[PDB]
Amino acid sequence: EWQENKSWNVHFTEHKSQGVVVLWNENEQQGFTNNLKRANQAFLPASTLKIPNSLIALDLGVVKDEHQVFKWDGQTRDIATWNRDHNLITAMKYSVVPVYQEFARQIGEARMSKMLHAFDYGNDGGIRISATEQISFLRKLYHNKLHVSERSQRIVKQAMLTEANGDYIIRAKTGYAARIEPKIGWWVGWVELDDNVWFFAMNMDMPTSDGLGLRQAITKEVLKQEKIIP
Amino acid sequence: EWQENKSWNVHFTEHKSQGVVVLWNENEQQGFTNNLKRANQAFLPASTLKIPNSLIALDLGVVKDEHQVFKWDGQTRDIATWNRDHNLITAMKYSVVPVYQEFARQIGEARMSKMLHAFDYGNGIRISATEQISFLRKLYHNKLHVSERSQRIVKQAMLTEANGDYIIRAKTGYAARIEPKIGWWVGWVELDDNVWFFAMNMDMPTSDGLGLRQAITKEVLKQEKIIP
Ligand SMILES: *C(=O)[C@@H](NC(=O)/C(=N\OC(C)(C)C(=O)O)c1csc(N)n1)[C@@H]1NC(C(=O)O)=C(C[n+]2ccccc2)CS1
Ligand SMILES: [Cl-]
Repeated sequence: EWQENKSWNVHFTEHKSQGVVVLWNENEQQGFTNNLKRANQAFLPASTLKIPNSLIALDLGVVKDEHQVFKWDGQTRDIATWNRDHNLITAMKYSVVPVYQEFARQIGEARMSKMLHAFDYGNDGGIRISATEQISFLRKLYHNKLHVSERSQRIVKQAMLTEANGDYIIRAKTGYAARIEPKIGWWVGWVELDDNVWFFAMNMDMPTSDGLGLRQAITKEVLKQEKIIP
Repeated sequence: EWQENKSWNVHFTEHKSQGVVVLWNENEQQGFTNNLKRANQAFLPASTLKIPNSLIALDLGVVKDEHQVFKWDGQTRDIATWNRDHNLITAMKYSVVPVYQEFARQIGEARMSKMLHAFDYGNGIRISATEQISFLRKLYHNKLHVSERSQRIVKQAMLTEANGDYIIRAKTGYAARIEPKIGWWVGWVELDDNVWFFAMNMDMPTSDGLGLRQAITKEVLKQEKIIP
């Protein structure tokens, strides 16, 4: 069901990196990857977990809507985009750790773990997901099949909006797990075409911060190779 | 409250076109046009009516959701992108008039008018560029008399363009039957901490000029520090 495409490995080596790319054809329901064992290999979700978190914040009423403002606490941090007020949409955009940590605290770990367990997500982070596992969660979200309000899922799906043009829409989330060796960077989401939807999940070795861009770059070189995007 | 930046006219003349652009700064509650007269002049809404039409079709349940397929009837119409199955999102993107006609037949002229009159839309049905903004501002704010789900899903279906700088939600109109033949573009642009509603119409002497609807608008957004 998951075909392997060695020919994708050149994109990682051309950028002198290692990683995995997992595609899912929704109409056909075939998976495609450059490496299965790493595809099914589980890592920390670092910020790709702000997706299910936002669902729980919303569905439990920690977040009224995407317009509600979460003021700055006044503490200058070392990411300047973090030193401002935010709503769920901007907080997702700049991955504002301080904001989502104030969700995790108004919500409690007990509900978190049980709620994330209902999502069938994993198993401070707290859990471990593989790219393949990351795509099965994404498809549930796409189809409003998680057991929370459709309002929650539609709001999160709006906040995942990364890029849209006359040819496709991308809804995704970046991550970077950089507390445990290996440090590894995530990009999971999907690309919406006129008559099909391609899910993807990629992760790769990220010892620096300087290669984060390759997360999207290497993924987009695959989607061109497969003629998915022009 | 409504101001005239006449300097925008160079953008119409530069393509030897004539039209109006109407911008509404949301945070500042102040609006801008290149032509006070033509801004408030009423025109057929032609394809910009698909926004309220979609609202009504969703909120009465004729369309279950943005995924539901409306199969192509089989008539090879002139416009190629119509000749295929669509859903609410692709129907809106390609302005698929026959898909929406089946909506109408389903809903009835009666419920369609009543609702459209609960949206405070038109005045044979006409709407000015400034009037489009008032309606859009109520959709953006989820304040029209239809469910919230309805208004969200339509706002998803209007998505046109998005990057890390801005998001644009809009609908085009092309009207020819009576004169003049005019083009529409109405929508808003979602900034980090503001939103900018816009409604433009213009003279569409030829069909070729269709892309000048977005082009002339963006030159005004670009000229206004709204987009880069
Ligand atoms: C909405 O604007 C739709 N307009 C029409 O279908 C046409 N006229 O609408 C009239 C009758 C004027 C009205 O008052 O409603 C029409 C069909 S053919 C023609 N010369 N005028 C569709 N809107 C759009 C658009 O905004 O661009 C179209 C996209 N398009 C146009 C030409 C070629 C390919 C694609 C189709 S019409
Ligand atoms: Cl959206």
